[PDB]
Order: sequence, then C-alpha cells, then structure tokens
Amino acid sequence: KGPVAKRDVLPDPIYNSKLVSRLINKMMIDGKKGKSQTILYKSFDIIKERTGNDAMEVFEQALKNIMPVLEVKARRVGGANYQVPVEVRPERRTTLGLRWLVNYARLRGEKTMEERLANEILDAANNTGAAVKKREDTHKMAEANKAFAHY
Amino acid sequence: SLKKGPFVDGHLMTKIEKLNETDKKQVVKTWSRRSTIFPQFIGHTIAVYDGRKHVPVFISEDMVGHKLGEFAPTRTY
Amino acid sequence: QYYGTGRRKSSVARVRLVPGEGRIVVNNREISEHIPSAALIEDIKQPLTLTETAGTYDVLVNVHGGGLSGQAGAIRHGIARALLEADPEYRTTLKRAGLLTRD
Amino acid sequence: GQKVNPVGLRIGVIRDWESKWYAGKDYADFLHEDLKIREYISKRLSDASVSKVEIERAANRVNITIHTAKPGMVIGKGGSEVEALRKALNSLTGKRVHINILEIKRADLDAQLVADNIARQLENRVSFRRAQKQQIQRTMRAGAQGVKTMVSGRLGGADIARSEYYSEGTVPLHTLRADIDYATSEADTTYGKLGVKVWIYRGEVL
Amino acid sequence: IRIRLKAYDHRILDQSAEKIVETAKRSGASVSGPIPLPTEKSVYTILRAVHKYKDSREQFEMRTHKRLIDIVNPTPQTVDALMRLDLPSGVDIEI
Amino acid sequence: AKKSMIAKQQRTPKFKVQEYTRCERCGRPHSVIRKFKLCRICFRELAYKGQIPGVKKASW
RNA sequence: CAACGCGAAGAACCUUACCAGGUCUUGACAUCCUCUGACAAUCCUAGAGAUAGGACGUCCCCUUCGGGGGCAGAGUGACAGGUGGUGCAUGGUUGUCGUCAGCUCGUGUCGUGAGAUGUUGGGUUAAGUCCCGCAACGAGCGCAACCCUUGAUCUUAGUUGCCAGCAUUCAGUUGGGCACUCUAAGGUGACUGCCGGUGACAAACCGGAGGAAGGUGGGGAUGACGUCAAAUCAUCAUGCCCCUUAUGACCUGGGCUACACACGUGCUACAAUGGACAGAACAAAGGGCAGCGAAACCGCGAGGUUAAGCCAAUCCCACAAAUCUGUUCUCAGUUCGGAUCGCAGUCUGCAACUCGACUGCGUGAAGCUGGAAUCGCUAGUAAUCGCGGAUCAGCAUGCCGCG
Repeated sequence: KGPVAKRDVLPDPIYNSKLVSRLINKMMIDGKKGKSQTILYKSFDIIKERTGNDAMEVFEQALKNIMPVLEVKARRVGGANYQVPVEVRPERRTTLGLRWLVNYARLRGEKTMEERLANEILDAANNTGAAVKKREDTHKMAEANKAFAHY
Repeated sequence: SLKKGPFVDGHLMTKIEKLNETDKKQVVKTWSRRSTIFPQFIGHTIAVYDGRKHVPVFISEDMVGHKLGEFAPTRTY
Repeated sequence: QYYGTGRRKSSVARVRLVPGEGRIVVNNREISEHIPSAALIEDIKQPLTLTETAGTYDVLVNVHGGGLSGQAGAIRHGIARALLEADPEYRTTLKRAGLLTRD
Repeated sequence: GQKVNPVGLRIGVIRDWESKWYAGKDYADFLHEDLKIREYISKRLSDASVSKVEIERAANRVNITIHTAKPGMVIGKGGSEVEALRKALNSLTGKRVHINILEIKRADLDAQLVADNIARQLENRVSFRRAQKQQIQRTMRAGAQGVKTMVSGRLGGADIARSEYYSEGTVPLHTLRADIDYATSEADTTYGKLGVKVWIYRGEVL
Repeated sequence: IRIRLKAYDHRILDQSAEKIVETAKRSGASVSGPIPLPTEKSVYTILRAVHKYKDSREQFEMRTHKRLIDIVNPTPQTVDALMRLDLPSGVDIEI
Repeated sequence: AKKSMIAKQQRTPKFKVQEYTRCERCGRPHSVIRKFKLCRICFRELAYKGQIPGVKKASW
C-alpha cells in the first residue's frame, strides 16, 4: 500500500487563494458548489464592508489561530485506552481548521450562513471563538497526554 | 362514471321497474354490489350478498349517494 | 480553419479556431447571454493567458449536451486542443495542464 | 450455481444463428410455430437419431435443414419419408414448408447424438461405467480434442444421488473460440430420472 | 428512389450492401454509397435463478444494423438488376 | 392444476378486460414476456440453444 | 452471512392457488371406441353465473358411391386431473466460500502403509503468472489471453446527421458541401514497445520519452475441484405414496390489501445551503401500429374534443429538474412538511365502495435531527436532481438503465 495524490482548483476572483478554494469545496452539500461559492463571496463582502480591511488577511489570521499544532490520538495498549499526542502535518492542520470553521459556523445559529461565517471568521481572527474553543481543548488534551510524546 | 350517466345492472333495473310499476313489495335479491343507488331504489328493501348471506337493507332517501357495498361489509372480526 | 473537439462528460465543443478578433460564440450566443456566474469565464481563458493568443482567433462553437459547468469545461478543453493542433510550439508548456480526464 | 453452456455464449463469435430471418409484428408467433415444429419433428424422428434442425423464413416459404447423420433412416425410399415429413408440417402450420437433409460425418462427435446414445444405453440397463467409457473411446477414435460427459441422479442407489466425471483431452470451457458442441439428454429409469450432460470440444478457429 | 436494409447479421449485411452498391454502380448510376444509419438496439434483463436469488441476473443484447441507399440516376437497367437480385433472408430487403 | 389453467387462459373471456397473459409454453404467470411470449426459463434456454435470432449475450 | 422492495417486471373480476355460496362428474384439458350430422351465429326466461328451458338456424367438404379430412352431440369403459406429500430419491436451474487460487491426471521414484515426490525451497505477480534450483519429466481444470463496451487515429459514406465557407430562412426550414461533430464498416494502436536503475545476467519491480492509452488502461461476459443432505416436486418432467361424483372441474362474491404489535428495505419531513412567486440555459439513453400521437380549442387542474405526422437519424413521446438572476418571508411547530382528513373532479375500465394514481378546494398533526448498535462509499466514487422501458385497459417510494 501507500499514500495517494490529489489536486484542486485555485483560481478564484474574489480573494484568490488555494485555501479559499478548498473551503469552497468544503461546506458544499448536495453537489451544489454554486451555493457555497455565493455564500463565501457574500460573507467575504460583508467582512470587507463591516471591517475596513481585506478579507484575505483576516482569513489567514483566523486559519493561523484555529490551526491545531498537536493532535491527541487514542491507542489501546492493554486495558488502559491511552492516548498519544501527534504532530499534525500542515495539510492535516489546514483540513482540521477548515472542518472546525465550517462546523462551528453552521452550529452558531443566525439568520444566514453568510452572517454566521462572517462572525465566525471574526471570532477566529480574534482568538476568542468557537473553533478556538476546540483548539484549546485539543491543546489541553495534548498537554495532559505529554507523557507519551514518543512510544 | 362522470358524464356517461349513473351506473346500474340491467337485470336489477328491470326487477326494480317491475316491482315499482304497481307497488313496492318483497325484497329484491341481487349480487350486484357494483350498482349505484338511484331515487327508484327508495322504499325497496334490497338485499346484498356479502359473500355468504343476503343482508336486506331498507334504502331511504339519502342512500342515493352511495353504493350497496357501502352497506354490505365483507371482512369479519 | 483549425478544428477541435472538446469532449468532456458528454459535452462536446465543436470548436473551429479561425483567425479573428477574440469573439467566443456558444451555440450561437454571447458569453454573457449564455453563461451567468462569470467565475468560469475567466477560467476558460486559463490557457489563453498562459500563451499569448488574446485576440487573434475567434471561437465559434456548437456545444451540445451537459450543464453549464460541463459545457464550459468542454469549451476550454476544445479550445486548448485546437490551439495545440494549430501551433504545437507551446505544447511543452500546455502538457502540464492537459485537461484530458475521460470523465 | 455452476458453469453455463457454451451454446448461448459462442453465438456471434463463431457459431452462426440456428434461426436466420428478420421478422416483424409476428416474431413471437413465428417463434412459437418453429418451436412446435421442432417438438413434433423431434418426437417423430426421435428414433431416426436427428441431432439438430435449422429453419429459415423465406417470405411465406420455410426452408428446414436437418442434420441426422443417417440419410437412409430419414429419407429412406425418398418418397414415403419426404411425404410423411413435409405434408404433416404443411397441414399443422398452414403454409409451404421445404425440407433439406444433411448427413453428419463422424456421428460419434456431436453432443446431441452422443448423449442420446448414452441415454439409450442407460435405459437398456447398461452399466454407467461401460457405456460412458465406450462412448468416450468411440468419440476419441472418431476425432476430438476433448470430450466431457456427466451423469447425475440415481445410478442404482435410493438414498443418495451423485455425479460422475469422465473426460480425456482438453475441454477449455473458458476459451471463447472453442466451437464446443453442447447438448443434454434425459433417461427416465424405474428408480427415477437420470440426466446426461455432454459438451465436446471439437477444435478452435484462429 | 431509395432502398433500405435491416439485419442482425453484421457481415451478411455488409456483403449485401457491397453487392448492391456494385450492381448499381456497374451500370453508371452514380448511386451514393451505403449510408451508415444508427443501429437500433435493445437489452433484456432476466434472472439466472429459478425461484430465489433475485441478485443473479443476465442481460441479452439485440442489435439491428440499418442502412440506406439512395439512387441518383433513374437508370431502369439498375432497377431491373436490383429486382432480379437475390440475397439472403437475414436482411429483409425493403424499398 | 396446470393444463386446466392453460385451458382457462385459452377460454374466451366475457370481457376483453378479463384476458390475462401466458407464455404459451408453460403455465407460469408472474412476469411472462410480451416481445417473445415465452416463459423466463424457457426463453433463456431457447436463446442459449441458438434460436431467437435477435437476442445474444450482452456486454457493456 | 447465502430469508425478509425475495419467487411475484404492477391482487377491482380475470391473474386467484385460498374461502362462503350455486353447481358438474370420460369430466376444464389430450388419445382412445360406435354412430347422427357442420359447428357457429341472433334472440326471450332463470340467472351470479356456471349452466340449462328454449326459438329463430346450421351453408361442411373430397373423390370413379364404399370412405376419408374436423367440429358438436348421444352411450361404454381404458383415462384425465392433481398449486396433494416427499428437493433426506432425482433430472434441469441458481446462491455461498469465490473472481478466492488453488484442485487434479499419465509415467517414474520412495515408503512393505495410509501416502509423499510433480504442487516442496528462493525471487516475483492480481494469480500454482513467470524464472531459478529441482528426484523428477509432461499434461488437464483454473488464472491473463483472444469476446463485447469506452477512451485516440487512417480510410470507406454522407440522409432521415452536421451548416463553416455561399446565397436565402421566423425557424437547418431551401439550392448547395461532405469541410466537421456524428453515426456504421475495414484497419491501426498499448503489446514492458523503448532507455536508465534494481534484481542473478533471468522471472520480476521503480523511474524516463512518445502517446488517448504503462505495466491485466476502466468496465461487462467468462465463477477451477468440491462444501453447505443449501433453494426450487411451483417453470417443466420426475419414481414412490394418496384422493378421484373429488386432494378434479365451472361460476358470483369475498380473501390474498384486517392490526393493541415487533422487525428488515425504501421514500418524505423536521427549515434559512431555507419556503413561495417572475425570467433564463443545457441533457443522455429508450419506445411507437387498434400503437405513439404534433398542432388548435376547452378547463386553475389532473385531463377531454378535432387531428397533423410516424412502421420511424424524418414525426412524436418530450418545453428535463436540479442550477442561475430577481421579488418576498423571517427563526415560529412557522408562508417548514404534507400524512391522516370532508367535499368536488381527471386517466382507464362492465365497475377504483374490501380496491390505484392524479388534481382543486379547507385544515392540518407526528415531527425541531432521533438508544444501545448498525449500514454503504477511495473518483466521476459519495451525496443529490431529473429522464425512459419492462409487468400494463389503469396501477412503482421497488427493478432495469441513462444523463
């Protein structure tokens, strides 16, 4: 066996970014990529409107904040069910950040996914945020499981 | 039937006509649960074969809007 | 009259790259007349931007079959194929894209 | 579930259609008529040991090709046999019927007649070993790259019915181009019913 | 003037088309070549099993190759030739 | 009750609506075929036996 | 596992087997025997009809006069019927291991024996595929292979396909071209073909150019010996056993569709990626003769009337919806869902009452994401939106396929 390759589509006129393209690929339901594209466009527009700054930098800072450095992987060595901290590769970090962003944004609850994602990007740029709660919990678990930094 | 006209069996209609030309009389037995009730059915205590017996039923005025099967149950419990 | 076929997911782009100014006809329609959501319009010209062929060839196509996205993909694929068959000088550059998927 | 017969799989590869015509609005009717014709001709010539019978539709005329392996038993004197075979079909069908009779050389090679002879020998109380071995040797001396014969049912037992395999040579059923002749036969004995399965590999075509 | 063919036999239909084309061209009628019309096809699904085992299934294929030939010049000689032409029954020649 | 059922199928029905289909070879209702008017197993075996010029093994 | 959207690819009668009732007994169905000659076809009564009471009415033909070729009847018994039992007697047909890679045979050797050697050991592959060594040499069933489909190209051909170059058109409709998709035919092609490296120098593996195709290109057909006393006596035959004026047969109606219930499979819902309204684009495959049915009119509507065209690259089914651009509502058991529901209607058919679907009217709950646990999915796959056909007078959330 072994790993496998893959690729995506970068070009996006509204805040061109490969991570933005990956996010667009995410949050998509029922094969409706157009809905996700429109939602992301309108959310970035609302961000640019409310905050006098380019949404690209805000999104980058939100990703830098939510990205988890250490992952806590379970492992059952005997009747103990231990856990092992793990160093997350940048790809897995970005994917986990996207997952948490989307999930907690849709979990927040507002009148529109656009406003939900906008407020989530804001509460991510400002470390105080839902996805950052998940980040902090994961970091706490990794710290508590530091005893198994390496087998 | 929507505009082709109401529905009734020929033999049952002939029996009812023979019975009504002079006066309404003894039950008119028939197996035609399909037949729809007409104003002529009024006064005639028709019988319907529910599968094992004939149930005589007195057809009143308001019965015109139903079928004999509506008054002839079949399932048992 | 350079010709090409942008076969992609049942959507065929009967493209004939003839020398023109840069007009792109889709089933006898205009770009905006046919395809809203211009996010894909800029993508169609991806190879047209990789190689400088801005306004020297016209694109007359009769795209039959497929949705909007599949039609745009077939259009750009046929454009790339016809452009390569016309001038293979930049085939070394366009081999890193290909756009052939057998979808 | 087990293997499938090659008769239905080799069509289009090498074997041609046993029925060659293009019909319309009467496909099932002509098919049923031909089925009845085949049933009748098989029940009649069952003693004449006929292998197969092809039919061709000819615009209200029917051309029937018969492979019997023994002409003197299907045409005999020429007149009586042809009359009895053609007028009966004409009367039972309703239109003209033309008959052609071909003779199968090396009659010990066609699965149909091979299974027929094996079933006859079984019904004659012949041992299921002697008959099988003799038929296999006969086929092999007649010339065949491979012969497979299977008999299942009650071979003398009451509580258990089991199969028996006896084959020599190469019988590559999985090879598409094999021209394997396949046919089945039944033998109703006093102890029950016996089934004979025979598929013979005659050769491959390049 | 036109004539069509419909057959399930690939090679027989091909040979019949070639023969008709030759017979019609040898007299100088300039008949257009055999038009390769789309072949109509159908499929039937049947269960391999007898009673149980719905999953076990087979597929049967039916194909008919249709071709058209259109005459350019009247050439009654070609008409008589085609009229006196005898081909197998697997094509069901139709005018 | 098989040949009795076949005779009943062959009977002249009171109304044409009362008519039902049978494969004309066996007494198997429940998915008789129209195009061939042959029973499932019967049609399969006959097609395998070289008859039915039009039907052959399918592959896609 | 291999029963549970399975037989059964469509139960108002018919299908129908099962039951209440009215009935019959060379019988509903096929050979036998003696005759009397055509039966049918229209009409009244009982009918629910089976069936009779019956009337109108029987036109049969072929020959050198006997007879023969069917149909109906009138008598006799050989018989018929078995959806009656046995799949622990069977043929035939399928499911599982399993598309897993093993299962075997001739000769020779060893072991006094059951047995082993070939098939073991090393490398290698999806493979007991292949190579090396080899006390063994060869071979069969298998596996890849040639079969079909798709991915690219040369040629053969342009009408019922295409419309650019040309001229006309409201329409690809016309003259005109076969440039080109396209369709249907012959070929070619990808076969470790080539180079480097590794490996034994081999079999074999990684990378490299070409190319549509690189290491069985993807998929389908193809299911090795045998196991489950696996399923089918119901598709068919089947020995044995059992009934036979009845476990057989005809007909009306009923049941096969009942539910305090529980469980498999599927569809719809709980809403803001949303609900309703206005505008717009793209489809792929398949069917059409008592069949498919343009167009027009009527009707909110399902649909009805006249009817063009099509035995079909022509004409039709048949204007795909998701989707996009707008208007509007606003977090609520709601402008969510439409189930149950009353009425009024549409498709069919003698008749949708036990018993279809669909449409409008007025409401609208269960339901706001659902317990252990459990299921499918590695790419055009998951998810999801429509389209056509089987069974069919009329019936699909299931089946088959397509996009």
